[PDB]
Amino acid sequence: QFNPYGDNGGTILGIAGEDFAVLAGDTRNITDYSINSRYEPKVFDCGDNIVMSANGFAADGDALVKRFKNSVKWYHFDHNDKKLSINSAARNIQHLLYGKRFFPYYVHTII
Amino acid sequence: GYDRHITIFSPEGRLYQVEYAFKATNQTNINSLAVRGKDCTVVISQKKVPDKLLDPTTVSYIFCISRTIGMVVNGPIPDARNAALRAKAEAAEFRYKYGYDMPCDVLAKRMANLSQIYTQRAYMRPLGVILTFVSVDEELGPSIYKTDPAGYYVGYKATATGPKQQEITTNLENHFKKSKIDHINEESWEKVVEFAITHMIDALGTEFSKNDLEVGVATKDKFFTLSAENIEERLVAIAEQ
Amino acid sequence: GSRRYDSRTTIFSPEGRLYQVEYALESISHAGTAIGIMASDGIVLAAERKVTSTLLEQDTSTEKLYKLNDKIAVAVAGLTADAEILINTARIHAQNYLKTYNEDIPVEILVRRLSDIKQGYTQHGGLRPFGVSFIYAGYDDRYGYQLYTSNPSGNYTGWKAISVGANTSAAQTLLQMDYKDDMKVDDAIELALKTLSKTTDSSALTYDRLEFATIRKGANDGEVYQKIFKPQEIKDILVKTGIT
Amino acid sequence: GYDRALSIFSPDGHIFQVEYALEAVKRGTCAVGVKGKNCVVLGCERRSTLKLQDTRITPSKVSKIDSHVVLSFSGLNADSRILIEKARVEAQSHRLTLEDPVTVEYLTRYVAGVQQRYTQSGGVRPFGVSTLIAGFDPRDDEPKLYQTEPSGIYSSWSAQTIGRNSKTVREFLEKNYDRKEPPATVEECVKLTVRSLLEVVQTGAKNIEITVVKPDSDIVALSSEEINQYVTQIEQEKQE
Amino acid sequence: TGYDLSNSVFSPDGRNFQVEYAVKAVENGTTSIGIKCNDGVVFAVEKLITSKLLVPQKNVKIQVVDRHIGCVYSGLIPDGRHLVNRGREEAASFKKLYKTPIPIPAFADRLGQYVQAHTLYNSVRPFGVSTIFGGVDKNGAHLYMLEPSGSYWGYKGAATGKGRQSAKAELEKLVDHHPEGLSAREAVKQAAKIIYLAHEDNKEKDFELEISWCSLSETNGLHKFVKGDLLQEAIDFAQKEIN
Amino acid sequence: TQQPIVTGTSVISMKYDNGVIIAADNLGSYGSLLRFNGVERLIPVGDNTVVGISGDISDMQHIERLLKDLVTENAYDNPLADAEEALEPSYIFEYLATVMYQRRSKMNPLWNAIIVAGVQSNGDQFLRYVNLLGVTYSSPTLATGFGAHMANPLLRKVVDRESDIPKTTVQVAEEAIVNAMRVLYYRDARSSRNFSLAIIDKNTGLTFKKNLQVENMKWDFA
Amino acid sequence: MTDRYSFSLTTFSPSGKLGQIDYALTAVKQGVTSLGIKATNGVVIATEKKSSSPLAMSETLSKVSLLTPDIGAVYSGMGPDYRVLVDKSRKVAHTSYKRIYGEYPPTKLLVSEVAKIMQEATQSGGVRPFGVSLLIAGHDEFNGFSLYQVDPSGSYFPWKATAIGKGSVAAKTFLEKRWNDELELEDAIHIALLTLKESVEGEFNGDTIELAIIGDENPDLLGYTGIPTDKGPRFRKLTSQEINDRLEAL
Amino acid sequence: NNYDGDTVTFSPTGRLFQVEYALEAIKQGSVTVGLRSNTHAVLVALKRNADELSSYQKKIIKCDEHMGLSLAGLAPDARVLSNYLRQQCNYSSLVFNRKLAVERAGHLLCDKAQKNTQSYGGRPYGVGLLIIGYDKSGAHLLEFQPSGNVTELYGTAIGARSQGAKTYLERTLDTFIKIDGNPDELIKAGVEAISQSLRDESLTVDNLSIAIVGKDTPFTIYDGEAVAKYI
Amino acid sequence: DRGVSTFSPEGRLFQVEYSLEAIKLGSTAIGIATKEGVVLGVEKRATSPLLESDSIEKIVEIDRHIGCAMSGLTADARSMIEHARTAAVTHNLYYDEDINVESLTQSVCDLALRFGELMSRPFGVALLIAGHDADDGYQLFHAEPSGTFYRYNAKAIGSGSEGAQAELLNEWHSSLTLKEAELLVLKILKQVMEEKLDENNAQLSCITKQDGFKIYDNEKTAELIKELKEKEAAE
Ligand SMILES: [Cl-]
Repeated sequence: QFNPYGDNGGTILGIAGEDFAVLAGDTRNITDYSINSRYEPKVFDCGDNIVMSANGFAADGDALVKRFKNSVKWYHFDHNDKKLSINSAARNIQHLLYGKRFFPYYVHTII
Repeated sequence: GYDRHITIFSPEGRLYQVEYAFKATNQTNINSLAVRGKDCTVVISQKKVPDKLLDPTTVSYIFCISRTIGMVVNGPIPDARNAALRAKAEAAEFRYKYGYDMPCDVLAKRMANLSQIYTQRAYMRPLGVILTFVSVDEELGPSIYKTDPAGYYVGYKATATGPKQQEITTNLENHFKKSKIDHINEESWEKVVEFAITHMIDALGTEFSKNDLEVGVATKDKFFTLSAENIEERLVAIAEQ
Repeated sequence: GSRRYDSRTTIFSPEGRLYQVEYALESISHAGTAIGIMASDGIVLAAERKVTSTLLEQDTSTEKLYKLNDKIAVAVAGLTADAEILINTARIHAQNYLKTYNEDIPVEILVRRLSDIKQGYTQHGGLRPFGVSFIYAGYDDRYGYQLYTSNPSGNYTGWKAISVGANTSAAQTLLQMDYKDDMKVDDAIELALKTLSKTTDSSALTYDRLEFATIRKGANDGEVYQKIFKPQEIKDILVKTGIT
Repeated sequence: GYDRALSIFSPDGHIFQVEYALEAVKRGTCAVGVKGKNCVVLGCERRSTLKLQDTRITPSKVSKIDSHVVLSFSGLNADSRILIEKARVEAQSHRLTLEDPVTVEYLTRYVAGVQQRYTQSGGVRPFGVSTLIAGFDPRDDEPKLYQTEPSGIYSSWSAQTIGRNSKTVREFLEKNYDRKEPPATVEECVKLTVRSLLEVVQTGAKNIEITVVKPDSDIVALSSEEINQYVTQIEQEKQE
Repeated sequence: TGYDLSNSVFSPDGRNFQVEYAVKAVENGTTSIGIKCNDGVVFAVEKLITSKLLVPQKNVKIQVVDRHIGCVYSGLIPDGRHLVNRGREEAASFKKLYKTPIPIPAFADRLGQYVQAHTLYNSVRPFGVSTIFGGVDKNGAHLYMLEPSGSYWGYKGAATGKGRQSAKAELEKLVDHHPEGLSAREAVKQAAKIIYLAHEDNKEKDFELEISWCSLSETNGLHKFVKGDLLQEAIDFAQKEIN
Repeated sequence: TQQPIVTGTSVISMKYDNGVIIAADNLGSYGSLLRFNGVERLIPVGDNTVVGISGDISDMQHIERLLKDLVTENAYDNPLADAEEALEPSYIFEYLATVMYQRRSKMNPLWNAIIVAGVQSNGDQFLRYVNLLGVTYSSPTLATGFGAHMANPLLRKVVDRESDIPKTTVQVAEEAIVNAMRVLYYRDARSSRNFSLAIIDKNTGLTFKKNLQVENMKWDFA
Repeated sequence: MTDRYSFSLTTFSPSGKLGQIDYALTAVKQGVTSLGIKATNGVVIATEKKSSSPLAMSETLSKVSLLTPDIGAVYSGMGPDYRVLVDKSRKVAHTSYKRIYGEYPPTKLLVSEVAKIMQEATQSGGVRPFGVSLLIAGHDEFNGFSLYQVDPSGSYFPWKATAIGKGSVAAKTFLEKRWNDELELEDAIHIALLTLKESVEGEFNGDTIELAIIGDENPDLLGYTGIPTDKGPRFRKLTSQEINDRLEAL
Repeated sequence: NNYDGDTVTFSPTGRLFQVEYALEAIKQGSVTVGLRSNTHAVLVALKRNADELSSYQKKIIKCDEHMGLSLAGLAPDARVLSNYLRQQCNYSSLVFNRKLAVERAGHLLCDKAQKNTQSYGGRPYGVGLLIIGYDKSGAHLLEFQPSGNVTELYGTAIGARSQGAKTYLERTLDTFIKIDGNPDELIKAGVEAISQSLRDESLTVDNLSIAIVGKDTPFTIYDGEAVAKYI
Repeated sequence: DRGVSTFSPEGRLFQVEYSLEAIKLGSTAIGIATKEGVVLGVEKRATSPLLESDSIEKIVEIDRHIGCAMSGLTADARSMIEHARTAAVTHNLYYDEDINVESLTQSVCDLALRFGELMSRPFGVALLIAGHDADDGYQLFHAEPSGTFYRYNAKAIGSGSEGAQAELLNEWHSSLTLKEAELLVLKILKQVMEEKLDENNAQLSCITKQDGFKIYDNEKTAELIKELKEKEAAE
């Protein structure tokens, strides 16, 4: 039977300072016991000083990042180029994820 | 007076849109004729190509609906082709659903029913065409069945359609009064085609070259149209008698 | 587009009337008169057939009086074809109620729903209204014997005695004159026939131009019986009251 | 589906179909609502060109929407049934989800919204009906009286009338109703309501209906004799 | 009367006046032609230069369907684009099911039936374009012209627009003088001449020439635009003939 | 939900200084049966892109038709179809990647593993992978199926990181690819001796080599 | 596109008339005469075969049609409208009756279904009424023989005997003089031929007249034997030869 | 006259009056200008107010990082059409990772407007658009009319008194086309162009609206004190 | 008849132009924007003295930071308010923030042209939408059935609009206090109203950053009316 999910491995890490924040991630991409790429980035600048990573199943991860990047674009179009605050981005991402509650994005997301 | 614009009854119980669709039938100014032999059914129609820039091979009002059924149209070509495509689709579906070739009369009834719907339903206009279906049916033999914009249809011993239809009709009537039979008592289809052209010449009072005519022939298990040279061969035979 | 040919059947006049409803009532006023009279021990339904021909099969015919269930009947005035559409809907509605509650449908409930259908055709859909007026005659264990009428507007009202169709003005005056509350069925039968006989557009009232029916508790003990009169039975009741 | 826009604007900015629906209301039998210090009374005219009626079974002019709210109307009778049914269904739906019966304002707001929807929906004509909606909110003793009309606008009234010759009875109520001191008792409120109808009706026999609504789902309809006593009393005081 | 106010209504003559009114919109448009040749077809069109501000070569009017069919039209330009969009859908589904690219006669009827369908109802308007189109298939070259009524025929040469009569007369001479056939490269040159000659009926604004062609030998049976040296050569040939 | 019937095995590829090389054998397997031997699994799009496909062949042929249709559609109303607005490798990939992920999301996948190799308009090498799950990744060397396990290790000895790409010539790169194909013939039970190879260079363009054979094999130690 | 005519094309006029129904009845008046007579042991329905052309084969055009084995129909008015009504009438006898009860519908109920179809064309959106009046003759076990007329409005009436179309007024008067309740089937056929001769102008023979009966069961027309309860159709179309035999003793 | 009730009806001379009436709404609109060189494309728009208490109706809308338009006529219709363009530009990016060609953008707008001119019930769009953009084939300027007709130009203008600016640009063609690698000068030429369409009113700080896109410049709009430089 | 979405020869939509005439028949509504807040005021206009005027609801809350006043066929405004409230709350659910006043207005105006042969006709009511947000501060918008909206420093709509607007042209400046604006609305309403202005037939409201949208009591407005009469007599 067809299994729509996979595991692309890797790990990510976010730390916050007083006037800064970091979002780190390794560049290795795998399936089973094989390496697909030694350099495949999964931490992205999404605009408005928001960085994002969705680690786990890379296809779902790329899909989510792609949809959020697009959400930022339309937020500007619909609300007079207003900057998307990190708290507002977080709430928006909840609705993206929960929208597929019964067929989930197989990722742990950090922004 | 919006009762003349759509297909609803007028005070005198008439459908003017249907009547005006009948007048569109003669817009092409072409006359057609159909007769039956022993083994065949022949249909002929005038071919007028006025523009020199036209490709004469593409100018046609006869259609091959199925392998066995042919159809000639009297009326504008857009509506003619509309009817042809539908008839082809209906004949194909019939064969698929019921496991045998659609008879000429059954296709005529089906197309007549469709035409009837346009006379009753408002959003659909009638097609300004008269459809003459011909074949050699495996049960009924040589067959001619004709459809009009009113949704009327009937079988024919022979028939004619067009502006000068009445002249051709009486010409054929007078022959069948004389012969005392329902068909052309002839063995080959070649001579039945010759009969058809001969009696059209007499009725219309005009001579025909090879490019002034268009001929369709139905035999057992196939309907086919004739080329210019096939007709020329036929015209020569008439002249030499 | 098609806007050009729309009659706009569901609009108001400047005076606040519904054109199509008014014109449907005008149609109904030319239909054969139908009378309903409610007595203390039953209901009478009488109706005049529209100008009959001598070669019409009279016994196997139904034009005016229809059965909705065992306890309810209707008298029709208007287009018969329109009435049969509504009658079949009403028959089905009665069976739905019986299936749901295991009890025969109360008369008013059936009348309301049929009247609500008529109302819909006057407010939406762009279709012509039903050219029909009903007299409902029925019985249930809440209100007992009941007479109602509905018309193309979808408005319904209850009555002790009522007429629909032709010459209602003259017919209603005559009923208003001779009707009283303690009346019996046999008296109501006589009043119904006498009224038709005086309001008719025909020369003389005969058995072949009438449909007749009663709804009595004249069965055996606490149960209701519907009697749709046969031709010979109308002939006899017409002689018994001395009209012919 | 039938789509035609029947209710549309005219050059002068009027929606004629809504305005013609108001003419249907003007044709309807008169209806009046008067609210006292501790009650609301709904009075209704019944035309007397109809004798041989059966008043047991004939649809009553005042309808219960719930045990604590009532609705009377003027205009097309068949149209009113559709509004009453929808209102009754919404009343039960409100009890089901909110676990509390409707307020009179809420029930009015719903009915008015339905009427408005029929003024800018395709394929439908407006309701030829204006309503008077009266009652008491749950666990409240303040009387409520509201009016709606075909356009969809609604508002609260100390006293109001609708239907034929309503301008005459509104004139009467405008000088006979004191805002500072509303009818203190049930008797006073019924009498003022009957008086106002007697300006327009004809005979005080089987032409007037009266329904009294009191707090905590206390609704009762008066009989002929009970109403006739008010008619008899008013006429004797008049001859002065 | 009032018979002309609604599409799909027959007049007492048996005519659909709304279609005839759409023809008037076509007659108002710029001139376009089609020339059938030995092993293919050539299309050309007049582009009126309304202003100096129009970018030359950058408002392309001739359209390709599939990879082997060319389409040009006169009249309401947007209506023509709608017809080509449908043509592309029709050709795509044909190739999807039957594998082979759509034959030209087959393609001609697909457009014909679609245009004819827009004369059947009062809820749609007829097409305000006459479309000249064609290409090369398994049976050789074909040229067609389709009108608002849905009527179409095969043509040796075809013309439509404001200068149709001038172009038709010039086309008839080519048919008479070349009974054996005209070559592809010759037809391109002739197409230029005929557009220039047909421009006399629209001579207030000067114009821009646009040509395309399909040929079994010259373009390998595919639709291509004529550009650069071959275009300028065809322009010069046309310039020499008017003087 | 599917199961693959007629299948194609490994597709292998790598970058070199001026472009990219891609290869795949000409076999269409039917389970253990080596049924079809004339199957081309490299499909060129324009003169700047080659799509290599493994997995189900019926789905491969469907993808062929899509790419064929994409070229047709791109030419419509496009005067620069053979110039600035020609189909780039990046455009072709993203289209396929979209389709693959949409089909997996509808639980009806195209049962394939795909490698898009080409050169962009600015001269940059393009090489990216996508499969039935919609998973995408890029690397100096890319391979599918058995190729991932056996070819990648060999190709990575030549180009181990980004900085090794300018130092790798087309001669050295092709030699490594051809060697890898031999190793796969030794060790993959669903490989054939016959294969196709394609080079997309930024200077010399698209070179498509058909009917290549694995040669210089060692068996005598048997 | 799409049918935008979702509104009624038949509406009430101020006088209360339904114009399109009236105009449909006018179309029926123009139509060729047809009639029906009921006997004690059968029913006869007849009409003239108005040929459009002598080249036309009038045998291929059937004005009298079988609906069920025991029910037949004839009309006056618009032929195409009648043809589609026969198609629909045949189908509804199966879908709404035979497929439910395993037997053919009684005459009155099939008539009722046809009447419903014709009523809907009087009220539904974007359609005109049917321009025909039908005469339906039939037999069923519990009602015996019966004859019905169906008009464009959807109204239907049972008749002992009647006529519709061109010369219906005179034909009805003729039938009133001749009809009694003791008529045998052969006597009813004789009267049908007499009545029809008055309205027909040209040739009067078995080729220009179409006539069918509802009578005794015809085991020879069943097509099979072995089931005792199945005894054959009561509907039979009289042949051209059978008509001429009765025209000699006329 | 009798043939202007809806868009589905042709006149006896082959005209579509509803489309012509939609075209008339553009003529009543405030003037806007478009022009380009080989490196940049510029939109200049005169904004209109209701009165001195009101704001000035915004004329310019961004569609993507590399594309946008100016409007003249019914503003809500410009919002519908610009939204469609935003979606089409976006579809091209997500699916093909490809910036939508300005020419395809024009073709898509043409076909969307056309469908509204051939069907019953609908109406034509009541707005004209000037689309500028920078794609793989350099700078572009398009003119959209709600008849469906889209036209690529070096420069143009639409709205009331647009003929003045259109004549000026026709004279200045040879000059402004070669303003390459100089944004401020290309704007100056556009501001001088729109000035030929002014009557009784002059260009103020909250009246003028400028937009620019180019080789190393995303589509950006300037309003308020940012346009004071050009008065 | 004729299509609902038809253009006139002058290039305007008949139905939209006709709905503007309905709005001119409506009761007056005025709005003034300051740096201390935005004030919204309306004429109630009871048709009869028996009607309880406090049930006339022509000023309405959309969210805590956005208020709304109406004029014309006020029944048509109910679904517009319902949409506005849902839009405002929905945006807070999706983005954990207040929605911009302009974005709210745009969302309401999107409904306007969704009519034809969607609803059967345009709205017969104009709206004044007033609010505050962090980006653009205090704002006043005029939303029409054409789908168009203008920002205003001050604006009057309804029967007395053209006379009141001319008055607002002279009186408004960029340094008006909230109190000054309150009195100015009362002053101009009293001028254009038929019946004499008091606390029962006119209603005031405002929106401030600190306290949000508030409809004033009849007691509070009555004092402002008294304060207004005294100040006009004082010179
Ligand atoms: Cl059929």
